[PDB]
Amino acid sequence: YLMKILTERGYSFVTTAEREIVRDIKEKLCYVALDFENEMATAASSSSLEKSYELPDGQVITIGNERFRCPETLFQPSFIGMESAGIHETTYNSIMKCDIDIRKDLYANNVLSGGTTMYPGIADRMQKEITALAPSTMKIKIIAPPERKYSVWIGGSILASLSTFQQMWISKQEYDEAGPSIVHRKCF
Amino acid sequence: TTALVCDNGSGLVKAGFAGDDAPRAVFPSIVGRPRHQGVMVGMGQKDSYVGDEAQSKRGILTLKYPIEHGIITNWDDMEKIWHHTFYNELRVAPEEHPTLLTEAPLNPKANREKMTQIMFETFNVPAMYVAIQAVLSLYASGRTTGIVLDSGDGVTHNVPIYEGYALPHAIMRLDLAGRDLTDYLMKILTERGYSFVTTAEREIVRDIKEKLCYVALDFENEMATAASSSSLEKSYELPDGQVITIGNERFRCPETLFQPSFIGMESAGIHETTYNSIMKCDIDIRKDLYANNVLSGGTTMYPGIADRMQKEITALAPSTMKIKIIAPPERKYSVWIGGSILASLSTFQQMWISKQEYDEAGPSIVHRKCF
Amino acid sequence: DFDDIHRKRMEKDLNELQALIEAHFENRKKEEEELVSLKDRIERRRAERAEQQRIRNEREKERQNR
Amino acid sequence: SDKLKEAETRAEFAERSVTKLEKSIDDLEDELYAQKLKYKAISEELDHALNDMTSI
Amino acid sequence: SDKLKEAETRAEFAERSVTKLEKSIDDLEDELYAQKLKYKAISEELDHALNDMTSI
Ligand SMILES: Nc1ncnc2c1ncn2[C@@H]1O[C@H](COP(=O)(O)OP(=O)(O)O)[C@@H](O)[C@H]1O
Ligand SMILES: [Mg+2]
Repeated sequence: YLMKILTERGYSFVTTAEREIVRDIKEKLCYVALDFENEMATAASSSSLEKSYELPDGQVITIGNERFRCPETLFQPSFIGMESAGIHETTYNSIMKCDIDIRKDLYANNVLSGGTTMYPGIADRMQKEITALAPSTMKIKIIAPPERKYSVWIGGSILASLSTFQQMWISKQEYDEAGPSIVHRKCF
Repeated sequence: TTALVCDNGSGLVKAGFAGDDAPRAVFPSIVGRPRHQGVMVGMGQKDSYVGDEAQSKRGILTLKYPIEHGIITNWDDMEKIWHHTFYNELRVAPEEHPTLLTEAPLNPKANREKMTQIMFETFNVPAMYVAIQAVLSLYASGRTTGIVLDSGDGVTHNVPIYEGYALPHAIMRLDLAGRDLTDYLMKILTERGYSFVTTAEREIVRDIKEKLCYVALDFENEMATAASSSSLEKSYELPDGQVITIGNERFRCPETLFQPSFIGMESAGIHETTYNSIMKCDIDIRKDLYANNVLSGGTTMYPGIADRMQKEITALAPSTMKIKIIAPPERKYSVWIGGSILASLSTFQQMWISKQEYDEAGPSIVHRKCF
Repeated sequence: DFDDIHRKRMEKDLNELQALIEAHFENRKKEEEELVSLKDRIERRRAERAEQQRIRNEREKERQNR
Repeated sequence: SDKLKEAETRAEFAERSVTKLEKSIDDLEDELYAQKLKYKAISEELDHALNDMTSI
Repeated sequence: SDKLKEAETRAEFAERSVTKLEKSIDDLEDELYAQKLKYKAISEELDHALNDMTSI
């Protein structure tokens, strides 16, 4: 989507190699707006947002309100034509499917992970959205550790280092006896 | 040594050493196995949380009471509850302490015999004695006569006693109690939009019933008032927010006690089974029973029941007799206080069922002279 | 029997009420006024912190502005 | 050049974020104090009531 | 190199400030919410007392 909206200024990236350049632009410049309409209004009047970036050959480019419009797709998947609701509302729906007595704990211990949750300013936008959706009494807290990108792998290391886990591996003789369908069995 | 005054009950197990004022440990009697799968390894997840521990993890458990209506329907769970009560809530090994269980009137024999067999074989107590739950509540009031209505959570029974001589032909046991009121409240809450279905949410409905419901002095006037004004609508905050507003469901839930036709039961209310229990007694002790009507049990804690019941009985009874309803503030633990008093008596010290006696006659000893 | 009801009721009928009134009085006195005074004190310290933050932020923005 | 651009940019984001955090902190603290003072006023209402109850 | 060193140090200081501010905010939030629940409970028991007075 960023590669598609950059074409509104004149920069055309098409080759599968230039997708990497657009990815670098997204990583280094884009950020999630706290309030979308106010940012759209501000970027359309002033010019305090236009940040420039140097391509791998020169010819610097200037990104205007494409900065916070690219990652806004997360909270409004209608931008890329997807029907579903944003990541701010699928979390609330996932909570509401849970039982009525563990909703407070889930509200208080919302965890972020994965690479794409590294946008500057997402841990505040998501908290604001959920606080808008959730009942006013519950406390909404969003855990955003600085080591977000490698969180899954750190957890994997911890799990593999446990003594209690040492007998859950799928030993080779077990695979030889039941075939590849062993993974769906007790050894999950 | 000291005696253990346990009181199984149905809904709250109350226990403590004999000779005190209040039970040492009071906790719901529920045993809930987890129902989901569980992915964290080494979390130390047990296979069954009993007692007050399962009222905190109830979000992922399936709580199930081991005592339905006085009788015990699931003996393994009841054994687990007793083991927890002895070892973790009191921390006294049962090998060195007599026990005094309590049992509702008119219960199946096999229940009592199995109870004594468990207490003598598994826990291996020195001596145990089973007492009727109403005589103790009469002990606690310091009376010696009177007709006691012990409306627990499992079963409501009404034992009349005069001068210490119980009248076995006048016991009126009715199976409407707090649990049926919880179910009926959960069923009438659906008329506003709030649906509670899970066995965990039954606890939430029970809390609503305890904190909000009250017994109306006159039913029709309250139904008319709640349908015009809005001075009754009291709100309550669920365990996650989304406050709810209870309208005329407040006094309609406990009204089932006086009109058991609401939940489809045929019998007459607790206001008329007491009068019937009195009228079965002899003609010369009816005045004393009229004057010493005793209330006990948890479910008789509704705000405003000691006046509604008195009004109803005064309507039924002859105009000359004086109707008085004893409602001590310590109603909930009245049975256990009476149990402590009875276990602390010197005259009672030779009525225990000693273990050698059980070894000679088997579990059927309980029906014999040692009652 | 029925003669210990006096000696277990009349006692707490007055002693318990008086003792609980004493407890409420002492707890209110200890709690409410001290809490309001301490919150006012912390508010004044917070305002002073706000002034220090404003001064430092302004001087650093003045120097660093290039 | 890339390093220092990154550092200054993320630092500016940090400064704006932390200032927003400070506004949040002050608002929360002051609201807490206001609520606590309302509670203590209620407590002194109850304490006047208890002084009446000194009737017992 | 000089600009890089100064920028990095400024960044790290601001970052640690950010973390500490978040922790303080969390703790004050827990206490304020506990006070809020206390207030709701006191008001509710007060109303129950009022209804008890209505009864008697
Ligand atoms: N304060 C209260 N107000 C209204 N109902 C209550 C109150 N306390 C307990 N109950 C009801 O009484 C039941 C507890 O009764 P209890 O006397 O413990 O039964 P048991 O005879 O088995 O011990 C609870 O299930 C609840 O429904
Ligand atoms: Mg009972």
